[PDB]
Amino acid sequence: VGMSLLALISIFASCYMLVAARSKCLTPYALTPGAAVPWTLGILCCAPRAHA
Amino acid sequence: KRERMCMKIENDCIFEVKHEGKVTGYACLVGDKVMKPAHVKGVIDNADLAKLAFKKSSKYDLECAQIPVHMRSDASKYTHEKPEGHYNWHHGAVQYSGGRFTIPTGAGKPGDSGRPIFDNKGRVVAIVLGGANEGSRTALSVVTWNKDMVTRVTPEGSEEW
Amino acid sequence: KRERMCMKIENDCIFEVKHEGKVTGYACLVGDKVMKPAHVKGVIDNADLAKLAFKKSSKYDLECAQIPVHMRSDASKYTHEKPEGHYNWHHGAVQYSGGRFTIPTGAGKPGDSGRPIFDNKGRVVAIVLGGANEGSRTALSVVTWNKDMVTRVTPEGSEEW
Repeated sequence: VGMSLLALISIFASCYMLVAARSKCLTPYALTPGAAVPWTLGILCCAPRAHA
Repeated sequence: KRERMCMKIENDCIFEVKHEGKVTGYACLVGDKVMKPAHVKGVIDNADLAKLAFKKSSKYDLECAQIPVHMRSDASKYTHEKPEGHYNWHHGAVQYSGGRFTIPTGAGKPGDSGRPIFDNKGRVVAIVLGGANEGSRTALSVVTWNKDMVTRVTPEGSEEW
Repeated sequence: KRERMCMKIENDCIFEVKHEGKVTGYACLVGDKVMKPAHVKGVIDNADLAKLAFKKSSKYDLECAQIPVHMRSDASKYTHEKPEGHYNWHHGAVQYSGGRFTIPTGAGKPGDSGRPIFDNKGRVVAIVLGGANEGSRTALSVVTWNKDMVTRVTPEGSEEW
């Protein structure tokens, strides 16, 4: 039980950190009426798939 | 002539934010994105604009959301060029020298955050946050733009209006 | 002058497409290729044009084919430059502002799809498919051309005409 719980905690923390890094990297692009740099769009998935 | 056009654009593109019955800031429609400083708290005095989902970023102290389809034609147009000179404002004229926005009279008042600074052609350049009292003048802590990057300029001693 | 030339060119370079006896769209001659919106349905009121093999592509919602030799002199002249400003149209003059084609009149009606958007010198810029209700205005969903590429610009909420 202890090992399983620690593994789940670690994987959840890593996933949360990836999501937070994505949000921090793609936060300034929603404050401008600009393009999303498809080079970055491919690597960093975002909610706008085709619009903007 | 320029004043009348600027006031018309401000009437059609600026909305007051009501909080506890007192005005705290203004939300403007620039391009296709709703604008509002993050540190200013309240709700937009508009049924349609109140229900939008806002994307907060405390690094730049700005909250933005996609404007509804039917208010798109009633929104201002923007630019990213800042030549040296003077620019219009709802409280008079602002002096832009050396990458600094300065208030000639220091007439800024708390609760006036969210009023865009206009260009000579009626376009929006930056959104004000607060002012720093430098003697008789008052430098502006303002949220300006690059070609595609938001940059937050904050002079020393600025106070959030 | 400009209006008369534009309407003469439209008369010489537009063929009505009728379905069940009523017109639903227009196919126009641009350069050396027949262009018609794909989403419209019907047949071109022309023996030579209706017998051609129309290439299909759902991504751009456009149908294209090669024109015969004896209508080459009866085709418009194309271009790829899109400076900011005003452009001619059949139902008035259209405005190009911020990468968008918008209608001052706001009188867009179904059945006007396919009519070319004209330039100052009579050149063709894009092709009309539909528009999105921008309150008093509407933002047009048009198919333009790059230097050597086709692109489709569709504003949110657009409806096919």
